Amino acid sequence: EKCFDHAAGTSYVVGETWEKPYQGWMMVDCTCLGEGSGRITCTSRNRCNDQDTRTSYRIGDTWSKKDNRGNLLQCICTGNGRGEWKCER
Amino acid sequence: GQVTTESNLVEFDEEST
Repeated sequence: EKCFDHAAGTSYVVGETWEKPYQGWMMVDCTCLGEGSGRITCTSRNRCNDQDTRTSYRIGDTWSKKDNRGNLLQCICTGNGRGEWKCER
Repeated sequence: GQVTTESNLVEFDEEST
């Protein structure tokens, strides 16, 4: 029983996970459920998809960007089970 | 340093054939 990633031309068995692009630059992790419909479930809970930089980060990745007043922030992806990161002056 | 927390979470399902 397979799930298919038609964008990547690939297929998976029940229980397998893989990385898949979402709307151009974001990344999600998808798991094959199958259920006789090739059902997959995807989530970015373990990634940081920062709309501000249109870049997808992994837990532990660090990056910098401005706040709204000229200060450079340093950010780190923590995940926290919810796609979370922290930035600090 | 002052801290700002953010998150972005995408969750969906779909079928495939």
